[PDB]
Amino acid sequence: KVFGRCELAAAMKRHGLDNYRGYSLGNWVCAAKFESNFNTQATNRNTDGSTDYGILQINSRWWCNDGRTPGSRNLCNIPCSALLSSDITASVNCAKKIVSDGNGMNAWVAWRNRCKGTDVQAWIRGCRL
Ligand SMILES: CCCCN1C(=O)C(=C/C=C/C=C2/Oc3ccccc3N2CCCS(=O)(=O)O)C(=O)N(CCCC)C1=S
Ligand SMILES: [Cl-]
Ligand SMILES: [Cl-]
Repeated sequence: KVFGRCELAAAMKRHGLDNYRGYSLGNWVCAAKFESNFNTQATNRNTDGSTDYGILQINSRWWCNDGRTPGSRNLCNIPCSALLSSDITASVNCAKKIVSDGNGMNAWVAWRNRCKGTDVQAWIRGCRL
C-alpha cells in the first residue's frame, strides 16, 4: 500500500507514534517519506546481505527475521514480511523498539541525512489531525 502524506500521519498517530520518545509526528512522516516514499511494500537489499523492509525500512540484521541474514537477531520478534503489510501496526511497534535503542531516530540514516534539523512540521501541515 502506498500511503498518502496526511493518511500516514493519521495512521501513525492512531498507533501512538506521535511524540514517541520525543519525536513529533512530522519527524516520523519525514523518515517514512525518504525511507519508502510511503510504500509499505518497499524493500532494499544491503551490501552486507541484510534487507530493509516496509514504510520505515526496518533492517533484518537486528529487528526482524527473514531467514536469510546469517548471524542476525529478531528483536521485534516478527517475520520481516509482517513489515510489508497494509496495516502498519507491526512497523510502528518495531520502530518504537528501534527508536528506544539509544540513538533515537539517528538509527534511520535517511532521517539523519534528510529530516534531522529540518522543518519537519511541514510534513503534517494542513493535515486534519
Ligand atoms: C489530492 C491528491 C494530491 C494531494 N495530496 C497532497 O496534498 C500531498 C502533498 C504533500 C505536501 C508536500 C510537502 O512536501 C514537503 C516536504 C517538506 C516539508 C513539507 C512538505 N509538504 C508540504 C507541507 C510543508 S510545505 O507547504 O511544502 O512547505 C500529498 O502528499 N498527497 C499524498 C496523500 C495521499 C492520500 C496528496 S494525495
Ligand atoms: Cl536469518
Ligand atoms: Cl532522542
